[PDB]
Amino acid sequence: EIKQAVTVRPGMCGPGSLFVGQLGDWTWETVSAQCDTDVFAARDASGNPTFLAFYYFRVRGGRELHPGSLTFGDRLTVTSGCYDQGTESVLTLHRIDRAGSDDAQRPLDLHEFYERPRDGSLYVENFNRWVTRSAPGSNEDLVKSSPPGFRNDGLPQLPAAYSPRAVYREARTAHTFRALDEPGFRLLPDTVEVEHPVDIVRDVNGVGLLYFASYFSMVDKAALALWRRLGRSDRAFLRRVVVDQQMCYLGNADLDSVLTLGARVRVSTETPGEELVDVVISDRDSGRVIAVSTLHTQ
Amino acid sequence: EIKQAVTVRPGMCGPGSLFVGQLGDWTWETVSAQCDTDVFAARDASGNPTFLAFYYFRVRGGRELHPGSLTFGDRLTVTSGCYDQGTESVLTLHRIDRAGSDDAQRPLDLHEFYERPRDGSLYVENFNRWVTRSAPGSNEDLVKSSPPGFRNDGLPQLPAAYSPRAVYREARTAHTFRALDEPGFRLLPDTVEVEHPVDIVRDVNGVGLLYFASYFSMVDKAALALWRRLGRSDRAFLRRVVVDQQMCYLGNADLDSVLTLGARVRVSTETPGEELVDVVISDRDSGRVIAVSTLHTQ
Ligand SMILES: [Cl-]
Ligand SMILES: [Cl-]
Repeated sequence: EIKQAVTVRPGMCGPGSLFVGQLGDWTWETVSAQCDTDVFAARDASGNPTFLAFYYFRVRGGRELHPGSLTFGDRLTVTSGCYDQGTESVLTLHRIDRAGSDDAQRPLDLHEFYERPRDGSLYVENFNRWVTRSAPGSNEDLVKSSPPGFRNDGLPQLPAAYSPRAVYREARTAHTFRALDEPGFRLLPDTVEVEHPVDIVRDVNGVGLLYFASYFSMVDKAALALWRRLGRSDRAFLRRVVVDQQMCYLGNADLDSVLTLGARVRVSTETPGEELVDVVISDRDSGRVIAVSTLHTQ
Repeated sequence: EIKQAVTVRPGMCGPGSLFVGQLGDWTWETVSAQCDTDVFAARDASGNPTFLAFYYFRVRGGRELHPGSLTFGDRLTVTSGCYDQGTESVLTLHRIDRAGSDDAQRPLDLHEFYERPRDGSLYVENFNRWVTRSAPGSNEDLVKSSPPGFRNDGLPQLPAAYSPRAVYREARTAHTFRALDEPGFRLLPDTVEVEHPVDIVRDVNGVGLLYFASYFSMVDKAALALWRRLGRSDRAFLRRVVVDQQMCYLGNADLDSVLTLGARVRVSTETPGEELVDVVISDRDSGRVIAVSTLHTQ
């Protein structure tokens, strides 16, 4: 496992997608270190660039520590490592604690991540799958790969129960990561449906796909539209606390697409100001759901 | 001076502002290392957070190497160091070469940066000034500072001719970094003027100011509007080569501002497809020009 001391920089915090962007770069580094392949320059046998695409992404914090807690110069301890998911994919976990936290030097513990998460630590799960394009300049119909050098044989095992697959399968079906039958919540009747042309000035990565962190900005763009429709103020929006968020990346899209962003919310009937917001990103033209996200806020 | 081996990551390339975002984080690190102060957590004697704000920013490359050249997994060598600009500000330079480039291990050379820049290296100049807010939650009327611990006494001297001040003074007056009387260019008659409400989902940093790299996205948003008005295609826009770009940050803005982005272009009468594009960002409500940028493209 990889432990690092991190002081929070402008390029990894704030109300945008910079933190999630840093998290994914750490993911690519941690896999490179544990899987004997340079993930950044990865190509298949043929010479085709192969990308370790984000597929399932979770960030879980709490009141004591969440992404909105991080400010310039915060001292953090980050512990990272991969878990075996076979030859075509890999799960990467990252734990973040405030430096000099009680027990901050803890090693990665699957039981802690999946069943006993502590208020005051941030837990990150990135389930990634190697992909290539099926055709130059197309971002649709990407094809599963495994770069020749990729080695999952050194990695620790994950037990069947902690499988990200069961998690994301259920989310693609239900369009939420939190079952509608969860007790202690009531749906609100206002929803929103926003058109979003791909933003080529902002949304595009260095290999001409939609950048994984842009999905989090698109999701927040929908949350904002629904926030506003509820009457609420730009100001209180920036005060929103996100204690948990899950994202499934079902597809990418060509750079001329017009996407649709739909959002709904359930309000706690147990705690005031606790809310579960569901966002679905569709590419209506290809009949594809390309993303689903649930956000647990306060 | 600080030399690093860098492999290009998703979080520092592409047609957005991720490269400039990485450049500024390197700036804050390099000053922290050469000036005996933790720039990330900097505060004045009073306890007030003090920010090493970007004020003048230049990225100069060329055909052989420019920001659009960088792709995932590119091996680079980066050399960084600061130069004395007194007690309230500091100039940071970064040179970027392809790793195993001829002479890539070169030390920083002011003569090379300012008068003999080589095709095949990227030269970055960041002139930064320490500032604090004048009032909580206000992004206007920021006030000059120097964190108690800041030390410029170890740093190398810059000769009067290489002064970023003369450069940026002239740009605030002329609204371009390339004098209108430059021979070998003809102005085009199409210009554009776009309204841009501050984007709170994207544009905001972890201390609630407009993030310095967002200015580059706002500038590109104006370049795009003018690009399109010239008839041109989203596709050719992504093929634009930027061989040089300068930015002056005259102010910040409150998070409810509606900004105006104006753009014009001069076409080479010496080379086809060589163009100089000028963008001015105004906050009409406060009567303030907050940014000016010139881009030399191909
Ligand atoms: Cl990406
Ligand atoms: Cl900033």
